[PDB]
Amino acid sequence: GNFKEADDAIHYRQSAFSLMAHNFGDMGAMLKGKKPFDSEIFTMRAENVAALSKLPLEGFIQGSDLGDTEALAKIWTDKSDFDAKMVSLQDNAAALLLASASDDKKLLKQSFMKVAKSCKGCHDVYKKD
Amino acid sequence: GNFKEADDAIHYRQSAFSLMAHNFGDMGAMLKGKKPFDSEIFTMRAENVAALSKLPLEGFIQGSDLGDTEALAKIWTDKSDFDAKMVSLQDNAAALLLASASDDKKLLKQSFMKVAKSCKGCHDVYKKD
Ligand code: HEC
Ligand code: HEC
Repeated sequence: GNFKEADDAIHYRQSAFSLMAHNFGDMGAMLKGKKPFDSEIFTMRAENVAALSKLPLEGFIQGSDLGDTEALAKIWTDKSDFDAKMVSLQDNAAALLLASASDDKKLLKQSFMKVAKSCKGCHDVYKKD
Repeated sequence: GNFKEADDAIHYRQSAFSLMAHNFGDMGAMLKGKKPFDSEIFTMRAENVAALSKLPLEGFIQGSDLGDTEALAKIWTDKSDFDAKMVSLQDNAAALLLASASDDKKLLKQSFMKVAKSCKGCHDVYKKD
């Protein structure tokens, strides 16, 4: 495989998510009024999350459920469904990036939330309590 | 104000570099003959590197030279030149992604090395030996 050890695959997927959470939260902060809204920065954040959302799936190689991971082994008993959720995260991220082109705020908030729903949705099922 | 703590920016940039190295190295492996060349996979790897290359600069905030980092203190004293090199990496990584559209290996190899020199060039000056 691409990764020399499972720890390399675990580290890879964790970094992809961590970089994605940093960029996603900055959009949330702008939407929730915590910091000023900047369209250019918002679209940059959208670009980042979309590109980042394409990385972590590769990290979920088989046999990487043990060790320092928050991934539940149920990911690989239902890998078909897990991949589907990840593909949806990408589609929802791609939609958010398109919305960031327009300055309709109610369109930005809802397309943002459809992504947030992906984050929470997959975590509830496949990430340790 | 994006990062609550200095440790968060250090982790952010370190993760970006890590994910870029994984994808960039797979391009070298195909170009250098370690693994077979796949045009489609090459372009995906190029896409990842181009997007990943736009992330780490944000991480180099003030006061983040202390702690568990490989960044030298000279980066901030020479921040103008450091930013220019990073923006150059972004430009070169974007150039590599454009090359992957071409089927010319002599261009693919050449554009890959212009990115490779960006990595080595900045490490020699701005990363602890
Ligand atoms: C399933 C298809 C997921 C989607 C969609 C998102 N995430 Fe997730 N995330 C998932 C797993 C299986 C894990 C565990 C990784 C491990 O091996 O530990 C995670 C982890 C995270 C983390 C923690 C990463 C770390 O620092 O160790 C974060 C911060 C995170 N995920 C954020 C995140 C966001 C912001 C998402 C939407 C924008 C998102 N994830 C989607 C599974 C899945
Ligand atoms: C400066 C302008 C850089 C360019 C261009 C590239 N890298 Fe770099 N890299 C740089 C610094 C200052 C650091 C240290 C960051 C820290 O706070 O510790 C790094 C680190 C890396 C790492 C290690 C990441 C980790 O696991 O901690 C890797 C794997 C890495 N850099 C790779 C890399 C590649 C492949 C580059 C070109 C494609 C590249 N870097 C460019 C500074 C700079």
